Amino acid sequence: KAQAWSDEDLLEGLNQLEEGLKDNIKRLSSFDKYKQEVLLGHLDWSPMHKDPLFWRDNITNFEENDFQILRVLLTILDTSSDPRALAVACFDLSQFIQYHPAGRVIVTDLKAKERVMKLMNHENTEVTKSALLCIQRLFLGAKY
Amino acid sequence: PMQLVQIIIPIESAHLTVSYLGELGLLQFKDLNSEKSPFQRTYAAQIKKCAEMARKLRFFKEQMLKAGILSDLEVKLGDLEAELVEINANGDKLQRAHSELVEYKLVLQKAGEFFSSALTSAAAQQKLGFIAGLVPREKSMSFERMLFRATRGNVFLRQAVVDEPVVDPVSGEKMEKNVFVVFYSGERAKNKILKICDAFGANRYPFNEEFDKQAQAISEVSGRLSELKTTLDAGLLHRGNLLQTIGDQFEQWNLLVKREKSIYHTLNMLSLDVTKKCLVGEGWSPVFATKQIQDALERAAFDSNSQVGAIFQVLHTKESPPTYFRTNKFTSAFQEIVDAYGVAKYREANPGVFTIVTFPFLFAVMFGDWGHGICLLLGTLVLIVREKKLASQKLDDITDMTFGGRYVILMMALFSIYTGLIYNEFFSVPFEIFSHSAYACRDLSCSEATTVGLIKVRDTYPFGVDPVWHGSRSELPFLNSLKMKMSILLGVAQMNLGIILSYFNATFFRIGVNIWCQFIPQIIFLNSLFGYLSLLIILKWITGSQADLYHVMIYMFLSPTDELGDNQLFPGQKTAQLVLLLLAFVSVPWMLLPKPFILKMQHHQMIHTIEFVLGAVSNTASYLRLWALSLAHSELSSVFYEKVLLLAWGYNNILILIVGIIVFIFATVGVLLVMETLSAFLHALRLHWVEFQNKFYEGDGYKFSPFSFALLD
Repeated sequence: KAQAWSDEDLLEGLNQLEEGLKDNIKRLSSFDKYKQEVLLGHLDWSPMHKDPLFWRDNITNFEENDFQILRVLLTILDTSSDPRALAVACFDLSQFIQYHPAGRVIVTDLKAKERVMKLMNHENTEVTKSALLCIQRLFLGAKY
Repeated sequence: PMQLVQIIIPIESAHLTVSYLGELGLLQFKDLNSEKSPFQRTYAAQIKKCAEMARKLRFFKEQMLKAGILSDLEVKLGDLEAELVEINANGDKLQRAHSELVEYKLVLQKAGEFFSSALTSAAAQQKLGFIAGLVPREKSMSFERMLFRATRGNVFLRQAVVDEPVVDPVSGEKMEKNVFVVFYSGERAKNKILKICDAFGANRYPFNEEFDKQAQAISEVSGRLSELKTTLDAGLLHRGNLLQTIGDQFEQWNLLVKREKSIYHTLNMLSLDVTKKCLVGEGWSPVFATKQIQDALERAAFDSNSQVGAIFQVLHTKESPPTYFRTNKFTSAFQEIVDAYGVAKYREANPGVFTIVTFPFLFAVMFGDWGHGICLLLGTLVLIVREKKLASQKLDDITDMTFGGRYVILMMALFSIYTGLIYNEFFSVPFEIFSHSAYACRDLSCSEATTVGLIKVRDTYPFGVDPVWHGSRSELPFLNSLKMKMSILLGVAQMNLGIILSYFNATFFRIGVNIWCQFIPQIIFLNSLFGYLSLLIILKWITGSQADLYHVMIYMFLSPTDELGDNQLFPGQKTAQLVLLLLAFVSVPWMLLPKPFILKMQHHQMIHTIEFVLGAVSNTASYLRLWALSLAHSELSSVFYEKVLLLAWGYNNILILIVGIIVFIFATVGVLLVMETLSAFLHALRLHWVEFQNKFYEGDGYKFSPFSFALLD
């Protein structure tokens, strides 16, 4: 899009790459629902997490085991292997809390909300913004 | 000295060359693609993307200006702005929720406090309805007036104190609203009471039967409001902490977006060549400076590292690229003046450099005050010295023009210094030069100044006009006549300079015989016509006739017919004048006829018709305007001196003299440095425009067009 290519073969390859990206996203959706990132122990910003409907579906898949995968995600949010993992978990928790009231309650019970709020005043300004979003999501329910 | 250039450059390398030439550049490409199609042009998709990026940058800059911050990448900036906006909206929502909870807490606290009073009122007044709610203290009269029969005298509303404005349920700004609980009897009456309470808008919460439950609810609402306010404050603080760096990044993004938009516009204007796979660029660049384009091309090729090398060429064409001579700090004002006087062709002569002194030369001749003029020059020099700060400190309105014209103003004041020295009115007052008195009255010791002998100037001021002969009481008329006569000669000289410039430009135009056919007759004729009078003035100065004063020339020219001519200083001036008149009459058609005849032989004049007489009248008008301006300046200086003398003489006490001197100084400054100065400058400028329009360059051009970044340069 930014750099126009004269060759039509470039356009065909771009279309094929878009189709392959869609196919990969189709496979990645199953991993997001099954909590592949949680199982592997490394967390990244899930496209399903960013979508409130997809995040709610993933939580329901976790909720099929009484939020066991959601409990693991909350525990990873409390303590994560990598700083990116913590920010991704906080963003996913905020999105799930917005989509589902039970997610906010689970996050508060795991007490990872306080740790995220502390990380908001901490470094990693991107993670700080994600943690501020999580704190705002929690306070929306908290506020009368 | 510029020319057109055409080149084909690969797009990838063209990006680097365009980025390098953005700040100053040499050539500016025509908008061939936009003319062909504004829609999607050649790279107008990229132009639209850059426009969206610039719109996002403008929104972020507006938010930062509201915030007050110091002010791929575009996407990140948009995301940061959206995050800050979302944080602000969440904080506002939390503040509104805190206001609602404060309203509920206040209503419940008022109900709990007034529960005992309500019980007492129910016992005194009285399957009873509940009319719990609120009634604003400000709207207490309206609530009492409305539904008076509904109360029936057995219902009493215990309004809250509402000393502090109770936060509204929806308005965080809060309002002076109280809380009142009434008794409800009758279904329609209760419904009307509820509707009135809702329309009241006061801070209202349901009142529990037990006062303890209401107090607990109020405490819970207050705690929730405090928690929401704290969360909103924390979010706003984090948003601002990020927004400081966001604003710095946006400040850099101002120049970034400027460069990106300039590149996009240049690409949209240009039309690429698909066959050569290199974008084709044709722009107006300085032909002399175009030799250095190889450096930018090599830098772009090396940075891009592409082996393919673009070729830059210049194509000859009939179209004339608008060009401007290089202007220094001093030359900028003259260039601006020339631009005001339209434009000129590259080969066309530009007298702007000459005018950069002539306009100061005429303005000095026009008028000048030695004192304030020196002070004005000193102020201008201080401004020029502090221009470093003036570069940082943006000027306002006329200050901006003064910043550009500092050099011209300084030159004009420098010339006016010598002008005042000639006028001898130092600080708008005559001063003795060299001797104790520059001019005095020889002999006539007892005779008054109004005598036959009167005054004899045995010694004459060598640096300026003799004060006895000029500045004295009765010397004014002859001095003014002499000033007008000298202004006439100055105008004749200006016309001669214009004719010389026209001849020079014609030589530059390189016409084989057309120059002699057109400029030579148009010039010289009126020049000698006025020169006859100028030489008559010189001859009169030599002979020194007295009774006619400066009107001897008027008396001589009063008879265009032959014969008489007794006053003629030159022995043959009469026959010579008749011969000159005949020569001018013969030359009059020669100014108009030969050029169209030559054009017809090869194969405007009507404007040129009467234009010579009109121009001579205009030159005489300019000379008279200069004389009048000088006389007015002298009169103003005399008035100021008279006021100062009156204040000083009639003030034995220091205070009266000081007050008078201050008032006179303020008035004289306002009159001269502002009013007289502006009027003289405008008149001198107008005379300069007339003289230049007569001389040459006839407008007909435009300014040099490079692809320079306006913000960067």
